[PDB]
Amino acid sequence: DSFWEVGNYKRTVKRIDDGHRLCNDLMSCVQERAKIEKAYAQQLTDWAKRWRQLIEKGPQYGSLERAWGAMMTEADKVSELHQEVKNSLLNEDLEKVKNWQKDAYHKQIMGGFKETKEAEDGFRKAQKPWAKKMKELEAAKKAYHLACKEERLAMTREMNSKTEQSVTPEQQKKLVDKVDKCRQDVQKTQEKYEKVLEDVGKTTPQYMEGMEQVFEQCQQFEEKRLVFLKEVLLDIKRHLNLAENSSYMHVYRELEQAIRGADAQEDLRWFRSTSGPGMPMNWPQFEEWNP
Amino acid sequence: DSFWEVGNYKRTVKRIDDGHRLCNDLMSCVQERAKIEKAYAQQLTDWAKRWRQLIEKGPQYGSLERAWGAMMTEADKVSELHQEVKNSLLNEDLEKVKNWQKDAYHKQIMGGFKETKEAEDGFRKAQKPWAKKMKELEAAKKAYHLACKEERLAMTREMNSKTEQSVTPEQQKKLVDKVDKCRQDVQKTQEKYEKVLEDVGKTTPQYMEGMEQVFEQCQQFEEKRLVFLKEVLLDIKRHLNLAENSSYMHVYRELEQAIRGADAQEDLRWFRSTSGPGMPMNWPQFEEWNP
Repeated sequence: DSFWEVGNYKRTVKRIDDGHRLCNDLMSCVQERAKIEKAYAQQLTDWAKRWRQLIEKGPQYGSLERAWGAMMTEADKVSELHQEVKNSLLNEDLEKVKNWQKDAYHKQIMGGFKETKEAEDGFRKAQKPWAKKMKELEAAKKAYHLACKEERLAMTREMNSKTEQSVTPEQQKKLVDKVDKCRQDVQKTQEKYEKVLEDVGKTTPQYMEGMEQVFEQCQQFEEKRLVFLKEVLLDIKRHLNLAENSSYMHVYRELEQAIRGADAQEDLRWFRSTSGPGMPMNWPQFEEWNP
Repeated sequence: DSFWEVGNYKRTVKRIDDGHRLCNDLMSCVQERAKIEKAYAQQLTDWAKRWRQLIEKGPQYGSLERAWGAMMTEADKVSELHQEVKNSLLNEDLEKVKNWQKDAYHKQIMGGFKETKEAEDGFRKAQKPWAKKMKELEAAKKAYHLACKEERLAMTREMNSKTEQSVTPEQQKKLVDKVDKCRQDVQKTQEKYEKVLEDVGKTTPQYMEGMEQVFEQCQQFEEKRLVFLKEVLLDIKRHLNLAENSSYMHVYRELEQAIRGADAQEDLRWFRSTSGPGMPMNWPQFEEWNP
């Protein structure tokens, strides 16, 4: 069941096709993230844009309003970073895979891919001599095994020529003298087995070094993918990471900074002076008749 | 239109009610985030759990499979941190506001809140004397302004007693001698204006220092909210921040580390030895007749 069997080079071709196939799988992967990433962004914009109105239409006044309104914009700034992740994840990352797939592989309108077909042919052609000789070997194997079986079990009928009687050769026509040619039939057939056996062994190197050729070419092509794939996964990581740009870490410094900007005393004192006992007042005193 | 008017202390009571009202507003805010936060978590679990199958059911083999499978778990670890944010945001943060609201304010089955009603009464009672005296002042204002108007325009009809004729007082009954009592009507009425005017000015301090009492008590209560609110917003920030636990930063170190664990050479060499030219093989040689 090895690579060195009559036909099992197919998996190295299934690979090349699967090569182009993964490229597809991955692009879909980065896609289905972008959607999920963008899904958070839009809802952080929902909750931000929405609770900005609610807070900025009473009844929270003064500082602690701004302290609370700091949250609205943190959601916005974060929602921005995920929107960047998305715009990075699709416009840069995916269009690399898409572009490499296009450049590495080449479509054949009649057929799968030139890179799958060509490699497949090379293997097949190097296995052309072995293909035929393994068929000859098997015919020669049967030819000798079946012609041989006879001699062994058909001299059990030759020995019978002495059991009952069969004295004169009148009754022993080829009762015994079938095993003359039958044995030579076994021996002349064994020679073609041995002969085709040798031819196999002599041309094994040619079958081997020829299959290694097409295979080593498949490793070049496979490597060149794995190389590229390692890289793009690494690129996707950078892009997925919001700890890379301090811009993330900056946001939650502003939130705390703004939230410390609270000063309940000032808020209290404002409401006194604008809406309470601080408010000036025209104390009644005197009015005259005019007009 | 000041705090020192007949009735405009209402805004300091509208405040206290709005106090309990914000507590509600905020709890809803942290709620509608938790949902939105949890929304990302669940989809990062979707994309993670889902693309794990897809990758771990061919055709990606060897290292770069694990490199790619690193992403599935990063989504999981991140999705975990948002689930913590949520479980933190509701079980700890919201149940603080909910609990403080319950403890600070007290329901009055017949009425709004004891803290709104009581404060309202105190203001109203300190404005009981001013309320009445401002009504007396206004009656006294009209009483004098209307009784006065007469004398001025009704001595224009007294001067007429000399224009045409009206010699004997037979025709000048109270043609001229209405302005005798009419003037004294103006002067006796002006006295009650001046008298109620003084009473106002003397008891203004009592109206002032009495309203400041109930107001300074409203500032205590308001402050005690703003104090608590500043704190909880700060607590929500800590909880919203994934840059606080390195656990976030750790995840994207593991992803890069695992993704560098890729080694295309090993993957290539594996596929050779397990599925290619490396595979051992029983090269044809000889078979004998048995059975």
